[PDB]
Amino acid sequence: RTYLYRGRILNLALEGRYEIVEHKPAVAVIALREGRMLFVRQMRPAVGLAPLEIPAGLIEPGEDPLEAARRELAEETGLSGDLTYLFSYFVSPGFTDEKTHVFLAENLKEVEIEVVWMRPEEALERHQRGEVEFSATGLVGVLYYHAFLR
Amino acid sequence: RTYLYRGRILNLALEGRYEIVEHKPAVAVIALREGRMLFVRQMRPAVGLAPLEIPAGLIEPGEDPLEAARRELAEETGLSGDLTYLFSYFVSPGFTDEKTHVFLAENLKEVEIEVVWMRPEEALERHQRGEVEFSATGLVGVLYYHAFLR
Ligand SMILES: [Zn+2]
Ligand SMILES: [Zn+2]
Repeated sequence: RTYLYRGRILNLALEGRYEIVEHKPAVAVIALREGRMLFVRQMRPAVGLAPLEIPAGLIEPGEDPLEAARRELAEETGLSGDLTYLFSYFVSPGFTDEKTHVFLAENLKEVEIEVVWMRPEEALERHQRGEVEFSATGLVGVLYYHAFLR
Repeated sequence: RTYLYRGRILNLALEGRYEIVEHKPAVAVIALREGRMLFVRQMRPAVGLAPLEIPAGLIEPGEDPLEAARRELAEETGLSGDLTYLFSYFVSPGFTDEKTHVFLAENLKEVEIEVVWMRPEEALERHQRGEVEFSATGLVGVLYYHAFLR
């Protein structure tokens, strides 16, 4: 376990042959209101475009997943709600340890980059047409809706 | 765009303030047979455990997504089938450009690490019980099944 770089949101290490990127865990929030899912978009320099995502962010020190979810929902959309843990996933276990905890948000109330309310069916249609790209969180949100929220 | 490392499956660069990990695009294959989904597990040093995933891999030079999907299905499970493109997603746009192309595989036939045939309902139940972890591809497979394959 030799480190080649220790940055702000990630560290680059090596375990003999495997290249490993240590990354802070994250959260994502699925929220549906009047048939529209709460998507967000922001410039993502790593990909050069703004994919359709859902409120999400890194868990801060001292924070647990639930608290981070509450914070990201409020900071990115100015909303609060009743949160329920759904499931988790490793974004790409072949090279990074980033783990994402997904929550469902209900009974949204306004308490205070781009907020994109859109029907999941439309988000899927646009993607299939090549009009918009998805982040893992965005796709998970869309599939979750089609599977359990209709 | 300054590079700090150029490795085998990834490069670590910087765009002023943003730390960016360039990564080859990948593919994942969703396959259902007699109610069981085709999951695979392998030791993942980056996470220290073996999450439930679906056949997947990096696209090789000269290969397009469809061809890579065919290859990974055959190399990891020894199967071939009729493939259909479903959708794509960026695993974690906040720091990497890894894009995953997801395919559906039907009419599987045997042509030649661990193959785990399991009902998606059971995979979800086990995860909720904390018995197994999911990779993004595994979760996408499970949600896709619940949404469109029942
Ligand atoms: Zn944030
Ligand atoms: Zn492979």
